[PDB]
Amino acid sequence: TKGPAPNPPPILKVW
Amino acid sequence: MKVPGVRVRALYDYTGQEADELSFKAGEELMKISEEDEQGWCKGRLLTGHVGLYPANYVEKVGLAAA
Repeated sequence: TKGPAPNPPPILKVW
Repeated sequence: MKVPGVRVRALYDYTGQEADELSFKAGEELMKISEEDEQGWCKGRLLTGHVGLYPANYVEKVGLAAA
């Protein structure tokens, strides 16, 4: 990729 | 018409990872124009015409229901 993203996402998934 | 803008909205307020990435606000709308990368990076255009990469992992569609 271009650069190492802020990934993984912060929240809003597992509920 | 082969790849129209894909309307997505950010779930949080983040501003890229470097100076070559886009900046969005929580609830702001952006139009992706390119595909996703292995890092979940997506290239798109803001409604102001700004270009860059945006973290795909921080946004979701705001088009229609999931079905």
